[PDB]
Amino acid sequence: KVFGRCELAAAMKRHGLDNYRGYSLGNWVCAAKFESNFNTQATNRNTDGSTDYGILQINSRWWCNDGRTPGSRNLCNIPCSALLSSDITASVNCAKKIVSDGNGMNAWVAWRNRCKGTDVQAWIRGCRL
Ligand SMILES: [Cl-]
Ligand SMILES: [Cl-]
Ligand SMILES: [Cl-]
Ligand SMILES: [Cl-]
Ligand code: NA
Ligand SMILES: [Rh+3]
Ligand SMILES: [Rh+3]
Ligand SMILES: [Rh+3]
Ligand SMILES: [Rh+3]
Ligand SMILES: [Rh+3]
Ligand SMILES: [Rh+3]
Ligand SMILES: [Rh+3]
Ligand SMILES: [Rh+3]
Ligand SMILES: [Rh+3]
Ligand SMILES: [Rh+3]
Repeated sequence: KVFGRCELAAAMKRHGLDNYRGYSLGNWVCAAKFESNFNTQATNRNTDGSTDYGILQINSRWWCNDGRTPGSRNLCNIPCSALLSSDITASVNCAKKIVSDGNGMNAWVAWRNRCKGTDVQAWIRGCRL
């Protein structure tokens, strides 16, 4: 599913991402835009053989099992395919674990390079939140 911007904002808010670990909703929407273009089915192979999955491009190196990332972990205790669902629950729950792990949203390289220090509030402007 390809979310609308405000549609995704509303779902992220309902699932408790607004101000989670101090990150305002616009941070999460901006991250999703540049990670996946709001597409839950987005996948991307990393150089090390791991793969990023879903609207927040969660990596199989640490967070989910895809059966083809040798030596990797599954810290969210989910198949990576769960991260491709039209329902964003699994991605949100796993994102909460990632953002809590020490480096905050710097875990998402696209957030660090394209969202951090920008006017992220712009990403939720106009939405009935
Ligand atoms: Cl947009
Ligand atoms: Cl914001
Ligand atoms: Cl694996
Ligand atoms: Cl932080
Ligand atoms: Na894994
Ligand atoms: Rh808010
Ligand atoms: Rh708030
Ligand atoms: Rh990657
Ligand atoms: Rh890499
Ligand atoms: Rh496995
Ligand atoms: Rh397996
Ligand atoms: Rh399995
Ligand atoms: Rh649901
Ligand atoms: Rh839902
Ligand atoms: Rh502004």
